[PDB]
Amino acid sequence: QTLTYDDIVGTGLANKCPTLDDTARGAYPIDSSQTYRIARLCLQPTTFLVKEEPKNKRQEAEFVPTKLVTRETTSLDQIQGELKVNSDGSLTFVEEDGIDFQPVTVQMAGGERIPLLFTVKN
Amino acid sequence: GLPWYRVHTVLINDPGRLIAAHLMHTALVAGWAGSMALYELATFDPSDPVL
Ligand code: CLA
Ligand code: CLA
Ligand code: CLA
Ligand code: CLA
Ligand SMILES: CCCCCCCCCCCCCCCC(=O)OC[C@H](COP(=O)(O)OC[C@@H](O)CO)OC(=O)CCCCCCCCCCCCCCC
Ligand SMILES: CC1=C(/C=C/C(C)=C/C=C/C(C)=C/C=C/C=C(C)/C=C/C=C(C)/C=C/C2=C(C)CCCC2(C)C)C(C)(C)CCC1
Ligand SMILES: CC1=C(/C=C/C(C)=C/C=C/C(C)=C/C=C/C=C(C)/C=C/C=C(C)/C=C/C2=C(C)CCCC2(C)C)C(C)(C)CCC1
Repeated sequence: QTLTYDDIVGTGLANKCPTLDDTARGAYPIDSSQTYRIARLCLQPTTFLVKEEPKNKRQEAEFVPTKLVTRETTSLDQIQGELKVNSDGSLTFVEEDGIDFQPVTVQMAGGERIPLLFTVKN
Repeated sequence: GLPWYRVHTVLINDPGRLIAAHLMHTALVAGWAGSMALYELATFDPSDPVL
């Protein structure tokens, strides 16, 4: 509902994006004569996977799971940009601004730490 | 006096100190297992169980 800062603070919910009901399976029409924008875009990671370094023999490297160690600090949100209607009818979003990066450290088996700039900049 | 090669004969009729020496031997052997494992873990490379 209309929760408040003091409802939320310290709970870990500030790092969660909003959600829609099991029942919001409708459809939003695009009036091609019209102009649009993403007024808020929010991305919340739930898993980080790192590709492993296959040995000189190799055969194939897989993406292995990793442990997040930097806490509920990972989400991208308040992102804005304009949703254009192209001429073949496709929709293209063009980011302008937003909190569009989070530094993040996850940890691979054996103890190797892997920082990354989780971002959608531009 | 006892020769050096006979010092531990003092336990032959002292069942408690015999148990105390046997406990210390056991303690040292379990100790060794622990330390060997930690040294091995500090040096083991698990990235390639093939080659
Ligand atoms: C399981 C091992 C063990 C046990 C339970 C005993 C038990 C006993 N010994 Mg025996 N002893 C041992 C090993 C052992 N000894 C070894 C290896 C030696 C040769 C040094 C002796 C020499 C010895 C003598 C000469 C005498 C005893 C005596 C005794 C009794 C009284 C305790 C005493 O005076 O200790 C003395 C023993 C020690 C203090 C052992 C010191 C050895 C150290 C801990 C080795 C450490 C090496 C060093 C730290 C290296 C580290 C690694 C390196 C890379 C730096 C008791 C029944 C006494 C006794 O009753 O006589 C009747 C006695 O006079 N023992
Ligand atoms: C379970 C094994 C065991 C046990 C409990 C004993 C116990 C005993 N032995 Mg026997 N013995 C054994 C195995 C064993 N022995 C084996 C395998 C051999 C052949 C090598 C002998 C040969 C032997 C002889 C020839 C004599 C004894 C004697 C004795 C008595 C006095 C020993 C003493 O004070 O040492 C004191 C020893 C020291 C102070 C220092 C010795 C340092 C050695 C040379 C190097 C140490 C190696 C290091 C600590 C690592 C341990 C070895 C490894 C196996 C783990 C005691 C009742 C003596 C006896 O009969 O007296 C009545 C005696 O004369 N034993
Ligand atoms: C009540 C029956 C009973 C049981 C269960 C045991 C059990 C044992 N005796 Mg035997 N013993 C008995 C009666 C018993 N004894 C009688 C009536 C006598 C004549 C008085 C002896 C005399 C005797 C001697 C002289 C020696 C043993 C030893 C041992 C141990 C050898 C293996 C070892 O240390 O494992 C490794 C140990 C562990 C994995 C730890 C187990 C810890 C257990 C759970 C005990 C925990 C605390 C407990 C209250 C201590 C008393 C237990 C019990 C031994 C009385 C083992 C625990 C030897 C010993 O003590 O070795 C050091 C030894 O030298 N026994
Ligand atoms: C089945 C396994 C087993 C058996 C039967 C024994 C038996 C024995 N050990 Mg124990 N030990 C074991 C495993 C075992 N150990 C393990 C796995 C470790 C961990 C590494 C130890 C660590 C250990 C220590 C630290 C000590 C013993 C000691 C003893 C002896 C105590 C009785 C005594 O006075 O002997 C009388 C001594 C003899 C009869 C000498 C026997 C010689 C053996 C065969 C070794 C041969 C010479 C040796 C290889 C030379 C080493 C040179 C090196 C320094 C470069 C006895 C012979 C104690 C000892 O020797 O006290 C003096 C002692 O201090 N042991
Ligand atoms: C945990 C690790 C700690 C390890 C503990 C260290 C080991 C402990 C000490 C062991 C050293 C033993 C030395 C005792 C040696 C020593 O004390 O000898 C003399 C000694 C005489 O003993 P008796 O019965 O006369 O008793 C007199 C007492 O005072 C002895 O306590 O004989 C014995 O020990 C019998 C074994 C003879 C051993 C013979 C060795 C002679 C070799 C000489 C020739 C060399 C080669 C040259 C020719 C090419
Ligand atoms: C006290 C205590 C504790 C702790 C403990 C510890 C810390 C221990 C340690 C222990 C250990 C840490 C031990 C180890 C051991 C070792 C050993 C005992 C070794 C032996 C060796 C030898 C015997 C060798 C020999 C040789 C040589 C040298 C050369 C080559 C050849 C041969 C092999 C012969 C606790 C807290 C728990 C509880 C309470 C009490
Ligand atoms: C009650 C009490 C107490 C007690 C104490 C104690 C009980 C202690 C113990 C102690 C101990 C009991 C000690 C130990 C030590 C030992 C040592 C010092 C050893 C060493 C070893 C080594 C040297 C090894 C090596 C190795 C091996 C063996 C194998 C692998 C590799 C290596 C090389 C690592 C106190 C005082 C606190 C006070 C309070 C009260």
